[PDB]
Amino acid sequence: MLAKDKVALLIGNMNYREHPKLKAPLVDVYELTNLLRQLDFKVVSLLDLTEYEMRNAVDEFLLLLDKGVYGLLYYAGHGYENFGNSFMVPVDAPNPYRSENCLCVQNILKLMQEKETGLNVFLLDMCRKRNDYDDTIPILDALKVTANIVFGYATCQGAEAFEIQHSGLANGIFMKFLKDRLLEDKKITVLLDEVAEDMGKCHLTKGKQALEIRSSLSEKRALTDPIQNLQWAKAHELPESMCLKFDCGVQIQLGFAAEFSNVMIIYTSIVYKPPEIIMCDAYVTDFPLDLDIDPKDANKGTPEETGSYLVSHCLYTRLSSLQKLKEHLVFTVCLSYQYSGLTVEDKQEVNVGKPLIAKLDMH
Amino acid sequence: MLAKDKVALLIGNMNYREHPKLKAPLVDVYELTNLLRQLDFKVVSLLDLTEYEMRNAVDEFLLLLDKGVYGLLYYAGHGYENFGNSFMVPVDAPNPYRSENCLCVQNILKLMQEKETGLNVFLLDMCRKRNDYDDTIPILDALKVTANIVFGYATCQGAEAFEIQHSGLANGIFMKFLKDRLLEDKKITVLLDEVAEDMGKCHLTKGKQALEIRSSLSEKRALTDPIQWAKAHELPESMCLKFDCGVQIQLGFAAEFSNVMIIYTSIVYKPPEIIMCDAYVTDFPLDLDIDPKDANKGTPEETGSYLVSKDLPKHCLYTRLSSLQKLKEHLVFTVCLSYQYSGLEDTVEDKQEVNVGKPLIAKL
Amino acid sequence: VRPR
Amino acid sequence: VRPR
Ligand SMILES: [Mg+2]
Ligand SMILES: [Mg+2]
Repeated sequence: MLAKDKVALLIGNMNYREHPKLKAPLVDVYELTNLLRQLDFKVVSLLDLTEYEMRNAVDEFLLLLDKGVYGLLYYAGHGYENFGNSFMVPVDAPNPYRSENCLCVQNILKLMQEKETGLNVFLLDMCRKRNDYDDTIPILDALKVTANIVFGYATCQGAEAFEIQHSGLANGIFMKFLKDRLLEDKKITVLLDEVAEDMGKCHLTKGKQALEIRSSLSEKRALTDPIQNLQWAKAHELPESMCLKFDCGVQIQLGFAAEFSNVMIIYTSIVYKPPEIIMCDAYVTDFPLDLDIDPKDANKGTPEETGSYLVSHCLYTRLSSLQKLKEHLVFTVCLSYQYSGLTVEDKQEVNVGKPLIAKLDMH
Repeated sequence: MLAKDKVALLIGNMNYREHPKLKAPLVDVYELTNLLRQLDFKVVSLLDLTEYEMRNAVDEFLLLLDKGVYGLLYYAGHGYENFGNSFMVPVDAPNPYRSENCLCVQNILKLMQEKETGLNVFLLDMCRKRNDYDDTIPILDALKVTANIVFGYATCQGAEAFEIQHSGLANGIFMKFLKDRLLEDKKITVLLDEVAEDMGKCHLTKGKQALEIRSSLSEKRALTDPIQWAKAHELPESMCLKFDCGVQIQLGFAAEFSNVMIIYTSIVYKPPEIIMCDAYVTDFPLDLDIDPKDANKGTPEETGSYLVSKDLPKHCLYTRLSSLQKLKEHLVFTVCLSYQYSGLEDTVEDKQEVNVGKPLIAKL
Repeated sequence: VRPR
Repeated sequence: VRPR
């Protein structure tokens, strides 16, 4: 079987303002992003999205879908399910929240079917208990019979999906098993069936979590199927490294690394210091307030100190929330230094345009 | 994987009082019964059940389920699906009808889990459109995660499942394809996935009907897994009745479904002094609602049976007794004999009552 | 076809 | 374990 293209949107929500925070969606999304890119999916991955941001991301994703395209959505975070409709909870959801605060997966599926996709895959790594605060009984239009829909639910209806407490960079349960099968050249339904059996051997989750597969897929389609727009591609291209030269002769390298489509690490280092100058330090400051950075967290001697655990003699700064950037990413590189024969302060403003997810101009 | 036992309940509803009648459930149920029996399942097959009778049948089915037992339910007939729940519509449902007139499949699953079954399989051969005249929003308790549940739906949510208009003994669409895969020694999920692809090639239903599979089964269980009713399948034995005049009439019985039996009669000895004799059956319990214009036929086909002449002894008269579940008392009927002595001018009439107790599902 |  |  053939795909016209293969496109995936992955969202991991962790840092909930009003609900229990999670940890493993970060590694779950990061690892699945890498696996899907190995399968030639065009992937956008996003962490910690508000309702507005989730809807925008989904809209961009729907725009890339067209006749014969394979579309895949993976979501790791809080969720619920009322009357067979599944809902994904954004990080800004109030407590309590209801349907109007959340995205209904069935609504997204309907929109995907309208683009005449060749395959629709939903991997929902979230709890599926009822939300007692949601008393709505919405009737969505019956879906067309396109016979090309597959759901892999991390857990069953009315049950919870889990990650492990105090487990460092361990995956959640679903991804722990999914990651080891995803590259198999097999119909997606069979691949998930295997994952369900693997998960059936996980003692931690016996009686609490079991994969559910739902499929009407009537052709032998697989995530490995051969493929037989520019902005979506550019949304994962980092800014080029740059070598800033300051008036005094000091040059500072400025580098970038990607964690997610909305999370970038900037690092600086001194690459040349004139003999004149006995010592110098450079650091980054004055970032757009929209990014909501804390300076006690920036300019750290280690990436993990910024909360960046997937990075690897510089200073590191984590820019999460790039999706909130409405203008160019402009910031200052400050330099302090001294000449043999006594402290000076200079600075240089840098503009790296619209990095990563900002390329989609979701706003 | 091993099964403690393997039990299946098959129901086919056709003769709806207030809704369009169906035809193929007869064939569908008969053929799936034979395939499951080849897989060593205990199978109860029942046609044309009212709400009360369907609930009773399910209750009897549940009695057969115990820890480790594989239980399978197949239903062919009218159905619908509201707010995530599937309902099976009994033949006595009013028009319109609501969830109160119907059986909810999720409620049956809950009861089966309580028996600690090793496998739960639901093959639902029915439409899944919403019932807009059904305003009930019942909340059932969340099901336990037993990781051993497989649904094969003949069609998708919000769609219809079909059989062919005017087509003799043809199967419905789902069974047309399931029948050719059911005996495979493969995990039931894989089996159904194959059936979905086969159906995907059916031009007649492309865009209207596609199989849906839903599974949480996390072990490699199959309908072919080795095992490691009873009073519900008792058939009366063949009997030879002798009349006063010396004529002997053989009365035979054949099971078609758990609630359908065929009776047939033939003359096996006629004294030479008697020039001609005819035997026929009459006066069946009113509960069975037999019409005499439909009884005593020269061929099984004429009684509306699935069985054909090649399935039964030839040259008898055949009568089909359906709705055996409605039998309150014993199955008593009369065998009548007409005859005439050579050299005499008058036809003589005689009769005998026969009581064969409560056969097949009537045994309760 | 005839729907169920 | 921590539920989602
Ligand atoms: Mg809203
Ligand atoms: Mg291949």
